[PDB]
Amino acid sequence: TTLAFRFQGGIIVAVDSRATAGNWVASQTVKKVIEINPFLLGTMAGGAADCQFWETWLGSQCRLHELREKERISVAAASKILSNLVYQYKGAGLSMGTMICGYTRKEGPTIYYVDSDGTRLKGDIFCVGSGQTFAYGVLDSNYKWDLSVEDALYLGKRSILAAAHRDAYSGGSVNLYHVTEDGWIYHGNHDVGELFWKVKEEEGSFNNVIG
Amino acid sequence: DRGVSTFSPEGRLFQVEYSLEAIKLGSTAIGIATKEGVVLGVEKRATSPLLESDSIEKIVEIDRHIGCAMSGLTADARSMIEHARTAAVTHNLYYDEDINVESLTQSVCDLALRFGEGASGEERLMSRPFGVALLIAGHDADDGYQLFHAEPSGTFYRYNAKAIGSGSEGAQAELLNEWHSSLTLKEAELLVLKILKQVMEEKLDENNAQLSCITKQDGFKIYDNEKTAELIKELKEKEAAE
Amino acid sequence: GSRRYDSRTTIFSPEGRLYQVEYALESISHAGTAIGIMASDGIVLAAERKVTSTLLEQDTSTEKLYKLNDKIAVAVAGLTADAEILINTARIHAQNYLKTYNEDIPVEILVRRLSDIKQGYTQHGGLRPFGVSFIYAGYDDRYGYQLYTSNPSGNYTGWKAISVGANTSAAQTLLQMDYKDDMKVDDAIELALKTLSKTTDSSALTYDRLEFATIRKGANDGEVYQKIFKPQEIKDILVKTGIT
Amino acid sequence: SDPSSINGGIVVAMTGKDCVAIACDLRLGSQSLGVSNKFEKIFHYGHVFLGITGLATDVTTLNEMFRYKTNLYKLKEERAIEPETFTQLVSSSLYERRFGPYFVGPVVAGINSKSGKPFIAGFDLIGCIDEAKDFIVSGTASDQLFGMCESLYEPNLEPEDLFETISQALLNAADRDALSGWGAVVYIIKKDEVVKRYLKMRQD
Amino acid sequence: MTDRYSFSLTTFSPSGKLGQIDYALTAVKQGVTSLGIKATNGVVIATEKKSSSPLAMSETLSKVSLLTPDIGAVYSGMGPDYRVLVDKSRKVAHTSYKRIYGEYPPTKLLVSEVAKIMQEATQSGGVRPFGVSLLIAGHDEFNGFSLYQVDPSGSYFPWKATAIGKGSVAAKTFLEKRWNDELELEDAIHIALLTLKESVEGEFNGDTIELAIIGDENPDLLGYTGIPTDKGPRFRKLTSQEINDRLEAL
Amino acid sequence: FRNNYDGDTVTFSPTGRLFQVEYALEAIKQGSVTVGLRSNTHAVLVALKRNADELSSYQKKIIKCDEHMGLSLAGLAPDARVLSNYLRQQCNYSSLVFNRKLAVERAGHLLCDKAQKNTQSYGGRPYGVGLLIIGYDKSGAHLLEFQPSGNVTELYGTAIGARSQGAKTYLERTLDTFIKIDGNPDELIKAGVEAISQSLRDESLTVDNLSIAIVGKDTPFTIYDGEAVAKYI
Amino acid sequence: GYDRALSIFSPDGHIFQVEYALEAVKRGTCAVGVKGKNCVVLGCERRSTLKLQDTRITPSKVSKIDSHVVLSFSGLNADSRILIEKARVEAQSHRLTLEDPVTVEYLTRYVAGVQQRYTQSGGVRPFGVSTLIAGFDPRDDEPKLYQTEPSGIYSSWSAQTIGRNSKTVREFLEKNYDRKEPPATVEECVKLTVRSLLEVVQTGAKNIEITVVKPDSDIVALSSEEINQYVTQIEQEKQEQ
Amino acid sequence: MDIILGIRVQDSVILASSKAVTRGISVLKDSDDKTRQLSPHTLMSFAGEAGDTVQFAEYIQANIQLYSIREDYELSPQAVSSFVRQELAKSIRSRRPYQVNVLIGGYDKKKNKPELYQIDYLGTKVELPYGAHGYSGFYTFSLLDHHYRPDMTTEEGLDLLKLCVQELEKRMPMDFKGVIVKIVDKDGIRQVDDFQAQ
Ligand SMILES: *C(=O)[C@H]1NC[C@@](C)(O)[C@](O)([C@H](CC2CCCCC2)NC(=O)[C@H](Cc2ccc(OC)cc2)NC(=O)[C@H](CCO)NC(=O)CN2CCOCC2)O[C@@H]1C
Ligand SMILES: [Mg+2]
Ligand SMILES: [Mg+2]
Ligand SMILES: [Mg+2]
Repeated sequence: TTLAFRFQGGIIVAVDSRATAGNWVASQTVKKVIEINPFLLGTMAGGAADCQFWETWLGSQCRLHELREKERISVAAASKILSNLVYQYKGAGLSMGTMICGYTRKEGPTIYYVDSDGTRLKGDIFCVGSGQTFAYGVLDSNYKWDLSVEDALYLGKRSILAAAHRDAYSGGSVNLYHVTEDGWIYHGNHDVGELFWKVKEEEGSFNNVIG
Repeated sequence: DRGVSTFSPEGRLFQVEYSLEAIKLGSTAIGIATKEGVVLGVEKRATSPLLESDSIEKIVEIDRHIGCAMSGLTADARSMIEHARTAAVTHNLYYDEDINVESLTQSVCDLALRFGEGASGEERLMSRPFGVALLIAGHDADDGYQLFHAEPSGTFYRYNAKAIGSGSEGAQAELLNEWHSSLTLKEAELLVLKILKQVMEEKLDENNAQLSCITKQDGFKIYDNEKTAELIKELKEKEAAE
Repeated sequence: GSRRYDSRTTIFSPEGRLYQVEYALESISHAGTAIGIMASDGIVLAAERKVTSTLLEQDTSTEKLYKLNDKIAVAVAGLTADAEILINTARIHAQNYLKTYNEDIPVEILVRRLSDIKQGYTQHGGLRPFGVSFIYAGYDDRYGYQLYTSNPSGNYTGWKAISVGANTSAAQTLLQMDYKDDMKVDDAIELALKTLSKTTDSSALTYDRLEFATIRKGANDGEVYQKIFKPQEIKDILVKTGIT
Repeated sequence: SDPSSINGGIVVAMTGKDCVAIACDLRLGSQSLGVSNKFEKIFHYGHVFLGITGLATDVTTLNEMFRYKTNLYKLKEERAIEPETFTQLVSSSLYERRFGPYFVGPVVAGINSKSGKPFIAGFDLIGCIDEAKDFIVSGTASDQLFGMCESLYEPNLEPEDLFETISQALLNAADRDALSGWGAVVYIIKKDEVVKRYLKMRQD
Repeated sequence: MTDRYSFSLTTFSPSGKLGQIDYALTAVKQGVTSLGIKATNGVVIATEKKSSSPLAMSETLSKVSLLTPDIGAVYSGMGPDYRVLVDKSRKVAHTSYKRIYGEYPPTKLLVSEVAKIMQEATQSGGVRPFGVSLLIAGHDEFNGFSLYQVDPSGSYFPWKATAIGKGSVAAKTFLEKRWNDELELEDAIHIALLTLKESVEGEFNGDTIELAIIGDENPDLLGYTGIPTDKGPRFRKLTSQEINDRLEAL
Repeated sequence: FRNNYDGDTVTFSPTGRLFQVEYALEAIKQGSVTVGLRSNTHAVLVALKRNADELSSYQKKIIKCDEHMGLSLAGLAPDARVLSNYLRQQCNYSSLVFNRKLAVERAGHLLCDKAQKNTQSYGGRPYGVGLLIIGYDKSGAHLLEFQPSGNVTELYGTAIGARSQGAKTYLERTLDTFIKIDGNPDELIKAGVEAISQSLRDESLTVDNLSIAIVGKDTPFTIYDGEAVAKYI
Repeated sequence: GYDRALSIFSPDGHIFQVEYALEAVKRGTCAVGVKGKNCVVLGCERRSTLKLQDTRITPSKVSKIDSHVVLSFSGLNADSRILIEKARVEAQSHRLTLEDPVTVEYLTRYVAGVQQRYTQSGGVRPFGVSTLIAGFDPRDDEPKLYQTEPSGIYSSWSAQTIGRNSKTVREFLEKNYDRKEPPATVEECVKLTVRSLLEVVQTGAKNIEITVVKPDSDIVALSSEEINQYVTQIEQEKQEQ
Repeated sequence: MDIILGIRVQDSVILASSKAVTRGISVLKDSDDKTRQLSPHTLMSFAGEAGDTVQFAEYIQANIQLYSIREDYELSPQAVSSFVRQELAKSIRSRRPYQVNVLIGGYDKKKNKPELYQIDYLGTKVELPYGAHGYSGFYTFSLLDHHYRPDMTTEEGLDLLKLCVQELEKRMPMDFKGVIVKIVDKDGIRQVDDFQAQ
């Protein structure tokens, strides 16, 4: 379960930390965000290897663009390298759903959904993975453009927790990122183990569980 | 004529020797290695005053911890730099680490002898040697701060300091005396500027001469024209003192 | 090895000229003269047959005037065999353009591609250039009547009237003398013959030593016609212009 | 599935006294959905006519291809390709894609300019020539066309009589096939002039 | 190993000549005389069977060759060059025509195809031009009878009548006198035997002369009967016997 | 004479010589001196390294090819890189496929056949370097001398480069002494240093100048440079 | 097959084929480019050895690479077509993958890289062509002018000229172009270009074309009369003295 | 499938194209423009397989933009359609075909007449007064068969679409999130920005 949304205060990026092999839980302590450069984030959902290998390879290709053109790569052009790569492997069975989230002066704050089908879309709000629908549910019914950084961080966290709870194939912990003019800032790892009870008390929600 | 990969009676590759001659006609480049960093300086040498001088890029970044200066047929350097950058990034992709300055140099020198007309070995499709020498400079955890000279022969020496281009045999004799093991970065800066001034046709200012360095902390930084201008003014006042 | 026997057909002189191009131009200067003249209402192609006999069948004979399209023709000056190789790839480019776009090829486009092919034999491959110069007479609905010229160097230019092959200096002076922009096709035919008549290295200009083509837009249709004149029709037009 | 039954359409050709006719429907469909009522299936290269039924993309591509080939033919030979020769070109062209064929059922029709002899032929999709004197049929209602032609047709019909016979064959066959009709055109072909006629037929 | 001769061996000289093409014409000039005559209802091509040794069977060496049932070729110059050109000519008549249009190519086009191969040997890497000139005589439904000349350059021209080789200059002069546009095929076989008597030094009979005609269809030379449209080949080489009968009326 | 028959390696001279190969051989004599010698238990490489300036490094002359094999160079270093790289692969192919340490003898035959192909085909050039190969395989200590003509020779000791004849005359003399330095590595190296110092003239061998390698019974091919070699000066 | 090394080093360290390629450029008809404060101007001379041409269809000397970048050249005309086509394809390729038109430096750097490759590839001779490449970067108002030569070397110029008698007109520009105040107008920028050509062209109405490139893909070639005006004003500047 | 409509009137061609992009169970975007400008007077709308759709569109675009600079001239709508048909007809017999259907609406400045081409992924091309791709055609063709006239103004053309989109909003099972509407005429291409309630 991964999401990225755009608002007054830049971009919010939030991801779960669960790796599965069917109904086996492989890990609860996984990074699903690649920090490409101080102003570019990539999110990972789908085949674990496929995401990791090719988003690491994107990292290299972006660095090669800085050396060549003496200029930070655009989000548009970064998303389109991954997009064009993936498109060459179409039919072969690659599996990745990814958001390229970053700030350039030229573009402003920008999000690209790119998936292994070849689909490349600009937008303000994406949720990607088996948990996407659970996340959309909470996010779409609380989103405004005019949220505070603090409230937008919370909504992002609260929208991953939501999907961590219902979707059997999501959970572990929430990783939070904020993307501004000054780049990305990491807003920490939140173990669903302790987050759920702190939120249920404080928010008075999750009334369906006995606690 | 005769083969492009032919031996002279003195046991030397003609095309490689003739190549080193092209490199003597090139603009000067100097390197000085210290325990506080490595400094690269070049003579820009614009052919006309209408030529916008800071479009002359004869010092390039290879990675954050490696930069190189050139001298000779500078156009031949483009594909060498492309190979240096691709190699440094591709090393980073396969091992999650920075390529060693020495290993980077060894990869560039591996292009040098890939010339011929179908020479029985691999598939060296490149008509002639490169007409350009490189001063590759960098830092790594293993061997500290490093300066390397990469010739079109495929050999590459490590130097404490080295000049290439038109002024080199004059400049080299000067570095021989001036260099010691406990130079500061600041000293080596003044020293490069000083030796360029001596061996350049034109009077040395901040338009026809470019400085750069590589430090562990800050990586590889080309000095902008204002910073170099202040170091030329500093040099003149130290020379006018005694 | 082989290096000993390599002419090196694609190199520069110390002066910056291309040996093999220059010498090919020399080859073309000894070939029968070909003339293009563009009028307001059509284009004339005329050319002189270098060497003839009483016994050379003139009816089944085409050495200088070839149809590339239904809207484009060339006059040749140089090696006939080298010309047929290029004419044949030019005819194919024209059909590949018609198949792709369902429109007839614009004249400059075809001319550029043929000039591009020659240019290749000038920079890579180690083979001799084609000893061939073309006059292209064509119509399209963008520029109307167009007269181009191409040579072994791969270079092309457009013209109101032009000559290639033998005695071009002499021919170009005589056209520059009597050409006017308001000219009519029937005027152009007459100009084309007068010019050949005075640059010929032969006694008289007779019908059997001539090929002739006109690209007109017959006023009773609204479409472009190509006429490659038959022996009897060159013989007619020769008596009318007073050369008998 | 069956590339021969996606778009639908028919062609027939008939010989008469010093004349041939070739007719086709105008339907271009995508299964049940009719899409175009203007899609003509009968092309000409000089005085030689070619009808093509089947997958519509291939109909378009073969017409472009035989235009290309007959054009270069005329430039080199300095004359118009004759029916007999064009037949062989179609045959060899189809056989050349034996293991990836064009899903078509082509039909040649025209008069030999030298002999005056009316000529027709049809071909399977890999270029097996069928050269009957009487008539040639092709498309989704071939069966129907076979029974109309076999019953209606007699030899040595004058052009105006032939026109009735090929028109009644095509019409009455298309009105028994879901994938044919939506209009039709008939070419009557003689040594000198050629008359094209659009027919009035059921629009269902 | 490997053909490392990827560059032209025929290049323009400062005078604008192609050295190798001129030298090939010189080799064609040393060749034995061969000629061609076009009548109203046929064509005749003829040459001398210059036997290298009297022990050699001159019959086993076809200077005159069938290319298609209605086309024939003969040559002056280097016989090995001719032999491989006939081989390539017969096979290009099939691959570039008969396997596509299901009929034999017309004379001008087959000639066009021969010319092309000879041009490529003028320009392709690592080859010399062919050291022959060809005289090709043929018939096709739409162009009637024709006669073409093909040179080492690849150039070709159509002739009413011509000769190539040793005594071409004089053979051409003699054909100009005797040619008219009303000649019957027999009249032209007679003129060909006259013109070829001036070229031959020693014996002149059916066993030293090779002569073939393009004329009427020969149903008796077809091999099968029952298809009316097929009337047999127009090309016919004359027998040793047939030449001698026409020599006694010389 | 010589001017018309030295264009390329595909041309014999009228006396039956290959000049391009002899010219390549010449590049070796211009190279810095290196020595090899062996007992029954160990095999040594002593090489004199050569510096361009006092500001430059003394270029590395000894390359490791496997745990049990390596070689010193003299001539074009880039050619010793290509030939050592090919040896590394063959030592590697022997290990991976047959689980077998490549024999020094067979390493010799393989270098010979690689150098030879360049001497019989147009466009190529001979390798412009000489190599001394030391190994300890299943048949004990070995030393080889490689020549770009493709000639390889198993020896007790030898030397190649400039003034190499001094070290070679000394080994020719010391033969019965050093051959019997079994189970004593420090004494075989000393007799190696005392050999190479017979071919000096310019300078005395210093700390960052000398380069030594050893292989034997229970000693993996290991290269000693600098401070490490201070106890042999 | 053909991989013969045609560009090789001679004993004095010179590549004669690259040297001789420059000689073909000297022989080329002159071309000049001067960049103003807000514009760049390309001016190219037309020969007069053969005049009875069609000026509607004869290929003009300034080529559009994209809608915001142009390329004038001196040297072999046929060679220049191969560089232009390659540059025009890299323009579209760059838009497709970067979603942004080329910078003028990038397009120059590419053309320079192609010329370089043809100086150390078997079977090919260097391009007999130098280029001026001028235009404006996307959403940028700072004017750009760059030069490539057969060797493959490139660099930017306040103003520059290439081809026959470039020596003379470079001298002119070197004492008529102030870097402190570049031609502030489009008009006075076109004036300095025509002036610089009139040192070499020798009375040329129909022997001088001008093309003016402004920001945001605004490129226009001047007609005879428009240039013919600038000639008439410049010859009254001399005579009034 | 997605919605791809075109209708040619007196002096213009109008393309209308659904704004929905839907992977599986989630509508990912509700503002998608399923059209590329090929030349100043030629527009191409497209629907089909996830990746191929835009990859094909942007490839055609680049080729037409290249042709434009090289010849400094705009290809006829007929020429662009014939180029595009041929590209698809190759793709259909390649290892992995482009599964993309297109409408091309263009104004021919030489003929002074609008033109609408419908071309499926096989390379089937036809000129139509009105066209559609996917399930949409099952409703719109019989609708336009009734209400269409060849002499209609651009304004009438737009009412004729508003009638097609309402019918589709009524009877089709998919939420396609309304359409983006573009007009191609003598003056080039402009987007009707107020179709949300026109
Ligand atoms: C939110 O929606 C999350 N839902 C959880 C999860 C696990 O489904 C996943 O899509 C996650 C993506 C992350 C995982 C951590 C690394 C970064 C990517 N995917 C997996 O954890 C992945 C599941 C998966 C397997 C196979 C396929 O099709 C091939 C798709 C998804 N797990 C793995 O790949 C396991 C890793 C641990 O064993 N390995 C394999 O499946 C090995 N086989 C892979 C296929 O090829 C054969 C070998 O996270 C989203 C965001
Ligand atoms: Mg769960
Ligand atoms: Mg029906
Ligand atoms: Mg119905």
